[PDB]
Amino acid sequence: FNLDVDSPAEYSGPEGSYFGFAVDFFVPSASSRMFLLVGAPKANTTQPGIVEGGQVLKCDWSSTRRCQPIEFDATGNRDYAKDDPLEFKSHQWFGASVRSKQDKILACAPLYHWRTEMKQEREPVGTCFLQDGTKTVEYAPCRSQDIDADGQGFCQGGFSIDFTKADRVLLGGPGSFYWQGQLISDQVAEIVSKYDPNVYSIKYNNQLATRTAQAIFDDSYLGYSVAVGDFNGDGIDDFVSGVPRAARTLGMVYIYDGKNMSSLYNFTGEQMAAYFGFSVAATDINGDDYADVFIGAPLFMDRGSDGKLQEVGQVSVSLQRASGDFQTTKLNGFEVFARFGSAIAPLGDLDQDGFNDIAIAAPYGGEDKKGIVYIFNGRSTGLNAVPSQILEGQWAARSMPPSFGYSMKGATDIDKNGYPDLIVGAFGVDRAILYRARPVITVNAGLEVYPSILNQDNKTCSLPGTALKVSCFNVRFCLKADGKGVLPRKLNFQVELLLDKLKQKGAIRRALFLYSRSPSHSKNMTISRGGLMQCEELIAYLRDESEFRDKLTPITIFMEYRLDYRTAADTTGLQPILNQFTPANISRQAHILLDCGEDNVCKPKLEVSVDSDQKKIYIGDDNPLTLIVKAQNQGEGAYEAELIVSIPLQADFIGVVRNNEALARLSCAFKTENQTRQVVCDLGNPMKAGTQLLAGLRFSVHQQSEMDTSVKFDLQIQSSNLFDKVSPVVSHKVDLAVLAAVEIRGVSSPDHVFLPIPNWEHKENPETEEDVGPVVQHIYELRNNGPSSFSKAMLHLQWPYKYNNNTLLYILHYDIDGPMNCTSDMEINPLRIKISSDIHTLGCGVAQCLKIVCQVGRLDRGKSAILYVKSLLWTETFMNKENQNHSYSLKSSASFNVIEFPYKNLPIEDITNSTLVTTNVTWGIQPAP
Amino acid sequence: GPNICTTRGVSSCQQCLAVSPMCAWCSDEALPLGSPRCDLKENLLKDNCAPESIEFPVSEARVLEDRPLSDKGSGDSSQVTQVSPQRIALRLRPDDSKNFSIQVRQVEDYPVDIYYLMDLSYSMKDDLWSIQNLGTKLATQMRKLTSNLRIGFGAFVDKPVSPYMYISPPEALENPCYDMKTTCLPMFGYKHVLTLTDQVTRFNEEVKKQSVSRNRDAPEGGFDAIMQATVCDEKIGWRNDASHLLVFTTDAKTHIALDGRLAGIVQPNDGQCHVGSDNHYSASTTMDYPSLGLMTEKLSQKNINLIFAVTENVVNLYQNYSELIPGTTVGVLSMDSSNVLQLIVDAYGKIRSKVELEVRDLPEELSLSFNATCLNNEVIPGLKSCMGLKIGDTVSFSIEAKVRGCPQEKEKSFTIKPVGFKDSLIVQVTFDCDCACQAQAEPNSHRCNNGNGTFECGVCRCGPGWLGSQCECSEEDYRPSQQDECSPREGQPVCSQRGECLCGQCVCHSSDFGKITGKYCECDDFSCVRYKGEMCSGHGQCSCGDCLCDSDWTGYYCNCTTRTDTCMSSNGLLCSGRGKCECGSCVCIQPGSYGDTCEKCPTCPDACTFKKECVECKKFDRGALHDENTCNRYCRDEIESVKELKDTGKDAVNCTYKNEDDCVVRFQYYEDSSGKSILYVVEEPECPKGPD
Ligand SMILES: *[C@@H]1O[C@H](CO)[C@@H](O[C@@H]2O[C@H](CO)[C@@H](O[C@@H]3O[C@H](CO[C@H]4O[C@H](CO)[C@@H](O)[C@H](O[C@H]5O[C@H](CO)[C@@H](O)[C@H](O)[C@@H]5O)[C@@H]4O)[C@@H](O)[C@H](O[C@H]4O[C@H](CO)[C@@H](O)[C@H](O)[C@@H]4O[C@H]4O[C@H](CO)[C@@H](O)[C@H](O)[C@@H]4O)[C@@H]3O)[C@H](O)[C@H]2NC(C)=O)[C@H](O)[C@H]1NC(C)=O
Ligand SMILES: *[C@@H]1O[C@H](CO)[C@@H](O[C@@H]2O[C@H](CO)[C@@H](O[C@@H]3O[C@H](CO[C@H]4O[C@H](CO)[C@@H](O)[C@H](O)[C@@H]4O)[C@@H](O)[C@H](O[C@H]4O[C@H](CO)[C@@H](O)[C@H](O)[C@@H]4O)[C@@H]3O)[C@H](O)[C@H]2NC(C)=O)[C@H](O)[C@H]1NC(C)=O
Ligand SMILES: *[C@@H]1O[C@H](CO)[C@@H](O[C@@H]2O[C@H](CO)[C@@H](O[C@@H]3O[C@H](CO)[C@@H](O)[C@H](O)[C@@H]3O)[C@H](O)[C@H]2NC(C)=O)[C@H](O)[C@H]1NC(C)=O
Ligand SMILES: *[C@@H]1O[C@H](CO)[C@@H](O[C@@H]2O[C@H](CO)[C@@H](O)[C@H](O)[C@H]2NC(C)=O)[C@H](O)[C@H]1NC(C)=O
Ligand SMILES: *[C@@H]1O[C@H](CO)[C@@H](O[C@@H]2O[C@H](CO)[C@@H](O)[C@H](O)[C@H]2NC(C)=O)[C@H](O)[C@H]1NC(C)=O
Ligand SMILES: *[C@@H]1O[C@H](CO)[C@@H](O[C@@H]2O[C@H](CO)[C@@H](O)[C@H](O)[C@H]2NC(C)=O)[C@H](O)[C@H]1NC(C)=O
Ligand SMILES: *[C@@H]1O[C@H](CO)[C@@H](O[C@@H]2O[C@H](CO)[C@@H](O)[C@H](O)[C@H]2NC(C)=O)[C@H](O)[C@H]1NC(C)=O
Ligand SMILES: *[C@@H]1O[C@H](CO)[C@@H](O[C@@H]2O[C@H](CO)[C@@H](O)[C@H](O)[C@H]2NC(C)=O)[C@H](O)[C@H]1NC(C)=O
Ligand SMILES: *[C@@H]1O[C@H](CO)[C@@H](O[C@@H]2O[C@H](CO)[C@@H](O)[C@H](O)[C@H]2NC(C)=O)[C@H](O)[C@H]1NC(C)=O
Ligand SMILES: *[C@@H]1O[C@H](CO)[C@@H](O[C@@H]2O[C@H](CO)[C@@H](O)[C@H](O)[C@H]2NC(C)=O)[C@H](O)[C@H]1NC(C)=O
Ligand SMILES: *[C@@H]1O[C@H](CO)[C@@H](O)[C@H](O)[C@H]1NC(C)=O
Ligand SMILES: *[C@@H]1O[C@H](CO)[C@@H](O)[C@H](O)[C@H]1NC(C)=O
Ligand SMILES: [Ca+2]
Ligand SMILES: [Ca+2]
Ligand SMILES: [Ca+2]
Ligand SMILES: [Ca+2]
Ligand SMILES: [Ca+2]
Ligand SMILES: [Ca+2]
Ligand SMILES: [Ca+2]
Ligand code: NA
Repeated sequence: FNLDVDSPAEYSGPEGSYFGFAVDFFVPSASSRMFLLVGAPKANTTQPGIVEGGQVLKCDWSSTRRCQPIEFDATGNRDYAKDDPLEFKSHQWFGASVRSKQDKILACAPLYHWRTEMKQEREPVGTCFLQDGTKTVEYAPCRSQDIDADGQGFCQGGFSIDFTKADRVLLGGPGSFYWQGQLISDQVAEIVSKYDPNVYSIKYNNQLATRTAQAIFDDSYLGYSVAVGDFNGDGIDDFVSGVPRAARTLGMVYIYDGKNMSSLYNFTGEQMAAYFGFSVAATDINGDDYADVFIGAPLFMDRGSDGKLQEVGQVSVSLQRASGDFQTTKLNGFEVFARFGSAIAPLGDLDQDGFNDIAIAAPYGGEDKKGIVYIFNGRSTGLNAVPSQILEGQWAARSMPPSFGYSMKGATDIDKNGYPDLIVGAFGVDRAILYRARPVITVNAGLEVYPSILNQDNKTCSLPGTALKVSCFNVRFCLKADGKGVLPRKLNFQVELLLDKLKQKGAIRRALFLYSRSPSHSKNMTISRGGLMQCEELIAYLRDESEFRDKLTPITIFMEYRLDYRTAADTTGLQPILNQFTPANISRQAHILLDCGEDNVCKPKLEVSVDSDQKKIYIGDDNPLTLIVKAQNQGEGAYEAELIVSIPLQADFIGVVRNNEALARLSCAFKTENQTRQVVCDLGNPMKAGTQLLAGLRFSVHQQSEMDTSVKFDLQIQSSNLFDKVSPVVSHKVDLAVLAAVEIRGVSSPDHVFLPIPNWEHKENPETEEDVGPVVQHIYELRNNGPSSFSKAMLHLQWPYKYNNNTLLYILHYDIDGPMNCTSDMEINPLRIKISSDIHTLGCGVAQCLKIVCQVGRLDRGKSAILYVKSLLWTETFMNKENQNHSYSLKSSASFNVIEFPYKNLPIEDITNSTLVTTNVTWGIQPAP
Repeated sequence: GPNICTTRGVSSCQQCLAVSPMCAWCSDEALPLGSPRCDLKENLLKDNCAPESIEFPVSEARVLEDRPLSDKGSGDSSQVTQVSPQRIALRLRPDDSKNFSIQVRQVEDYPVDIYYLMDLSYSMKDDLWSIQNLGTKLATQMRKLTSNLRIGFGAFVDKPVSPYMYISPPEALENPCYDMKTTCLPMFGYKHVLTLTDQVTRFNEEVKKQSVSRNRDAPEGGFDAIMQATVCDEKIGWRNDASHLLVFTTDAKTHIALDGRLAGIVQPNDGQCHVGSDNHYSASTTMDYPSLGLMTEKLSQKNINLIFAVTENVVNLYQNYSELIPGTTVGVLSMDSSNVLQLIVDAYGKIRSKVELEVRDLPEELSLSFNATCLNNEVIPGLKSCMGLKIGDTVSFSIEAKVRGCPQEKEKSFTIKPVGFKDSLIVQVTFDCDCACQAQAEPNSHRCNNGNGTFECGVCRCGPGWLGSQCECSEEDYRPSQQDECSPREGQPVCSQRGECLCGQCVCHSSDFGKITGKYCECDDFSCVRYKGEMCSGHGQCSCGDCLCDSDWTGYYCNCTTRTDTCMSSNGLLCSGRGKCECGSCVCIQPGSYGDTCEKCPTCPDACTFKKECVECKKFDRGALHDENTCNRYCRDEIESVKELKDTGKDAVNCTYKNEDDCVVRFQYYEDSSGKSILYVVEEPECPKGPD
């Protein structure tokens, strides 16, 4: 929120050169000066016979915004032979990526083409150039003798690059191995020490590199983007890369071990073609020394309010924990087609608040699509999803979108003011712009009035001019300020005071200052940085008894403080800024003496009670809980009376009830002040003597927090009086209860079988399902609908196995769906049958029973366990059932008994029920009628 | 009696209307000071108010153009109309609503445009051969569904640039198949070949002249071609009143937006046409592939139906892409494009089997709710689309337009249109915020008694300090004045304790939060309900203790969404066929069913007990589905009478039942045999046998 947008440094390059496509800071150790580095991928150079070779410009910051090309390579194409170039530097896009660590600068040409020395070719291996002062080596890992597309021919190495802390280069090549992609890391020392201009294919000793894999991974673009950070024990930077076409264009992000290129963690996008992995970034956003992963998907489509898909782009934020598991949330863009998430640039601590910050770009957002950059501050709880500042592009298109935001870089305090600054690139208009961070001031104001209770009959001090005396009081206001970094010694504040603020705009001015005789009074003020809480006093009197009529409405003293930051600016005009979460004003209020007894002091007798609701709070879901409170003042008047309902974490305040016309509609509000959550309700100012209130406070308590007895609310009335200012605190326990609507249901497929069975031939020694009869499926489902969960249950299935030595329903195989195991007391499928590719009731009471018993684990709300029993109709039995024609109802039954719950310290009760499932075997042919 | 009008509208005529649609104003001085000025229309009459001096605007929605629905699409006489009405003037007063209706017809014998956009990678050499006679062969089958048919042709490979293209050796440019011991055309992004013509033979001619090329990497650049075929309306030659089919044929995966960066292409697709006289996509080398969002936007505008005709190896892929571009249909193409014909026909019927309404340029403070009458007279609430339709069928939609507050704009026009249709209902919305009597207002003093206030609509309203009925008291200190009845009663506190009663009225205290209004200072601008720390769930404005929900939210808390998309199943069925979509969430009704869209129901009866009804409906003219007249709609599977049942094939479910005639009927059904669904019935049900 503290980035200056009034006077930002604006740099420019040759039109069409894509000046600004890549940006970074240059912070050499050999100099106390700092510079800007800008890539111009399409820039024309003095390289002989090379068109648009591209260049990298070093830009001064001290005064003149002058940009000078760095001389990496002045030579044109080397030759394989006469009239036969070995390389092609034209349109190589040199400058398309720029990185700098201290005195060393790395720049790359991802479209540099290479002939190879085997055959006439033009393969985009890509190359990089590493410079250090005057020495310049050429790093080009993909330019090896492993040629063609199956090799590293189309690697385009240098497409994305980064240094690690231990001076080590990470390099991405999206085209290696049929566009699978590749990561290659080398020691900077070896990149320099092993350089040899007479060898086009240098091999470095301590090289780390991902290797080719199966062809299903083709066209994934590994190394499209790269970032580095630590994601394991050792303090070694690991490798983070975006793989935007991975997983059928779902996109992925790979993380490799910085020690030996071993795979660590993967991320996967959720919407195809969203280009998840277009941009990556690593930075510790919640001040816990654990680097956090940011992933950009600029073409993500979220669901609009209408319900329709809309392309707004999305950024994934993954918080790293010491456990190894990431804690990930998601962050969506604000404009359609703006491509929010095209660039994610860490800023370090932009406002020096103790937590790092980050910038996300939407380079085609804003009106006239000039480009937007959003700033997000970090905090202990993670990243604050609400942007504290937007940065708008200032240049309109010519032939291409300005693309302001397409490249960015921060985390480098370039003016040494104590605050890191930010470079934004706009390659569409060949522009790069540097925003400086402004110093942040934390100011706390004081305001007190002596005395608080005004007595109209106490005319003490004299009124200037007249011989009259007045009932006066003191108004003392204080200002202390301090801020980190570089900022002035003294500060100019424009403080103004107002008497009876809540009673103006055509109302009567009820309290005035002694001299101005007006409710308003301004004052220039200059305080010193630190702990010098400079204060100033004023004397304000009170109009005569006859002047006004209202004497119950408190007299609100209002103070607001401005800042002459147009004066406190530095030499370059970098004006400070106030902390955004600080109130620019403050209010106190005095009250007039009224009905306070003979002692002139109001001593209330506050007391609060809560009706026994007897409501139960069933563990598992959200519970409607309405507390009824009675707040009465059986003493004198209580100024600024407030009901304080301190609530537990599991509870949220819905609102005060209003449907009841016999219940007071209090003005309540929920504040999270300090580490305590509570509800505050105004009870009157003052809550007059004898006043009694009945109010309803609706709540909803979300639970399922396992073992607990109950939840309690604490209630206490408090006032701003000096004597008996509070009431006795009252606790209200509401018992937690267990309830689990557990049901069991069944079904037969089919639920009937008609005889005779078509094409059924009786075989003495059956082998297949076809030989026995039709398939009959019984499915049993035990489901826990209820709020509460249960931990253990038993399921008992009784199966009609035989009727007088006759097999009926022959069980082949049973399956299980959910937290349960089953066990049949009889051997299932004894005859090893495999293939694939007046109605009389036969229950287990009158038939030989096959029992299947099942132990069931924990079923939470909405979960279930399912038993699939696949059986065959033993046709033989029904054909020669002594006689043929008869109607049978094959009945199976399943019961369940819930035996345990996880909520051990709470009243429970075992749950039991059962259902039955029939398969009716009848004769569709009736030989009567 | 005491109402909302007499407690909020008393301030002024404009705010009187703003209070409620049922409020009315009085512009007659004859009414003595003491009676309300803003009240019900009847109550003002009852208080003897001059009917001419009464301001009572009424919201209306009159139809401006009401052409009837066409019966044939080949109607050369009158212009084909498939939507009625066509234009409605809507006029609303503050916070008022007005419902209306629209009829959409899938007109019989509608004209058809078919642009054949073809992958010409080397793998498609055999396909290019099988479609040599596709034209005439296609013209016959289409004749069964339409008389007026135009077709065209277009081809694509990929961007003629590294790394997608061979650029070395020099012989590779002229012939990408130099090493493959043959010849193929050089690389080309997209070339338009045949403009949409009714001369079907021209297709066959042009196709035989074509030849394939060869790309280096697997993904191609079809998306470029899809975009260009969509927005180059003149080149391709899309007809206004014709169904537009864009047949996309490929056998490989595809490049997507941002892929172009490797090629050095970083200019985002502009969605504009770039196919010129040479009939080649000129921007191919300089502009990136189009994003799915962009393709959707342009397909929707130009009313184009994208048909993904892809081969088995890439079906699941393009299937998933299709779900990101709604309205797009995917078909499975053979390796030689032999079955491209039936694919197109099957796709067409699928396309015209549904009607979904879309809204364009809907004003900010205006909300629309929909009801859908798709089948018979069954009214489906909260739905704006119908499925399972046959050509010739007509659906209906009931719509309600409600405004929040009253936006003081000039004139706004928006569109309610069925997706892919040319015809539409254009709604001209006008807002009646202020009264007409305010036009003849009086600036200050003069007529407003001896004071220096202001006077309009037969009433006065002074300035700072002056709170008198007609400019009486000054900046207070004007004695007790009236004291007044500044409360619903008298034993009750004054001005709801949020102000003092000065000069026969209330003067509400200020508040840092927001605004305190109302006759008795009883209106609260920030006491509305909360759902999760936010007021009105952060989806509604607080108006005197009431939440006024945003364009897509409902409920007293403003936390219930009007969305249905999160209730749609894989069947394209709302909560399957088992529940209803309440607040973007399926509430399951079908016994023992569950899941986010009621997809799961393991204890539901076997599929036999459902298909049976179709057999009783289609093949016996009886059963529940017959009685409710839902046979044709619900039973769409082919039901073929057969002699005997087979054991060969796969997925043969044997279903039997006893009908009203006490005969045992047996039937089996196929599922995804090829995306289809057959159902065979033994033609000789097992009946009783007489003597015997
Ligand atoms: C983040 O996501 C990424 C992307 O999804 C994951 O990366 C993938 O991880 C998997 C799992 O390790 C990798 O699969 C492995 O691939 C190995 C590659 O070997 C290749 O070259 C050799 C020749 O040197 C070839 O033999 C292989 O190809 C052959 O087989 C394939 C089919 O698999 C055929 O298509 C080919 O024609 C060849 O015939 C490869 O090209 C591979 O060696 C490895 O195989 C082992 O593991 C599998 C089971 O996964 C076994 O079936 C197999 O037999 C091997 O394991 C046995 O044998 C070894 C000895 O060889 C014993 O030591 C073992 O005990 C065991 O008996 C496996 O298939 C994949 O390559 C990789 N992809 C990429 C791009 O990185 C990350 O894992 C993931 N990270 C996290 C944290 O989730
Ligand atoms: C770096 O330096 C180079 C020059 O060395 C500049 O490149 C020149 O850019 C201009 C345009 O900006 C080019 O002029 C145009 O040439 C086109 C034909 O040549 C192109 O295509 C052929 C195809 O074989 C190639 O051989 C050749 O290299 C080129 O790629 C013409 O089509 C143009 O004429 C018409 O079009 C334009 C635009 O529509 C109209 O305004 C004209 O009136 C006319 O109708 C035009 O003449 C020039 O050819 C380029 N030279 C080279 C060698 O490529 C870069 O601009 C410069 N870059 C920077 C950032 O400084
Ligand atoms: C929008 O917000 C409101 C307010 O929180 C939600 O209302 C709550 O809805 C739940 C639904 O489960 C209600 O719980 C029900 O309680 C009844 C007893 O009254 C019980 O029989 C049901 O089984 C269920 O548990 C709850 O009453 C209600 N809360 C209150 C007091 O308003 C609403 O659900 C939200 N809408 C959505 C879908 O976001
Ligand atoms: C590559 O190096 C990593 C560590 O940098 C190795 O990871 C180790 O894996 C073993 C199990 O085999 C763990 O017990 C150790 O904790 C890991 N080491 C460290 C330092 O954390 C990994 O084994 C190496 N790769 C291969 C293929 O061996
Ligand atoms: C009468 O009013 C006077 C004037 O306000 C009071 O005198 C001041 O009391 C405050 C208490 O904080 C002191 O700090 C000031 O120094 C006093 N002012 C003067 C001029 O002495 C006084 O307390 C009141 N007396 C009673 C008994 O009501
Ligand atoms: C506080 O001091 C400032 C100057 O710092 C005074 O500002 C004056 O105001 C006028 C109108 O803006 C300027 O044109 C003058 O130049 C200022 N005077 C001076 C001395 O520079 C301001 O009057 C002071 N404020 C109060 C309320 O005392
Ligand atoms: C006194 O401080 C309060 C709280 O900081 C101010 O309230 C904010 O005022 C700004 C500007 O008017 C509004 O945009 C915000 O919505 C208010 N914030 C909150 C929390 O409501 C108030 O403006 C200040 N009063 C004066 C006169 O400066
Ligand atoms: C179903 O049976 C399995 C196998 O006995 C149980 O899973 C085992 O749980 C024990 C707990 O003592 C573990 O030690 C084993 O490691 C588990 N087995 C395997 C293969 O890992 C499971 O508890 C049973 N489920 C229920 C609900 O009874
Ligand atoms: C297409 O999308 C579907 C989802 O609609 C994918 O189906 C699932 O994919 C996930 C992730 O790979 C797998 O874990 C599941 O096993 C798949 N389920 C099903 C129903 O098969 C599918 O993989 C996608 N196919 C392609 C080619 O993109
Ligand atoms: C869609 O159907 C529903 C249900 O009949 C309608 O809901 C009613 O709408 C009227 C106002 O037109 C309300 O007064 C009723 O309270 C509503 N009933 C219920 C149960 O919601 C809805 O109006 C219909 N939509 C349209 C545009 O007619
Ligand atoms: C509008 O809808 C209402 C029900 O809300 C219905 O009774 C009425 O007939 C409809 N009016 C018109 C003209 O569509
Ligand atoms: C208002 O009008 C009166 C004449 O009726 C005039 O005397 C007076 O000056 C005006 N008010 C002010 C503030 O000038
Ligand atoms: Ca590490
Ligand atoms: Ca962290
Ligand atoms: Ca910070
Ligand atoms: Ca700085
Ligand atoms: Ca007292
Ligand atoms: Ca192909
Ligand atoms: Ca083929
Ligand atoms: Na607990």
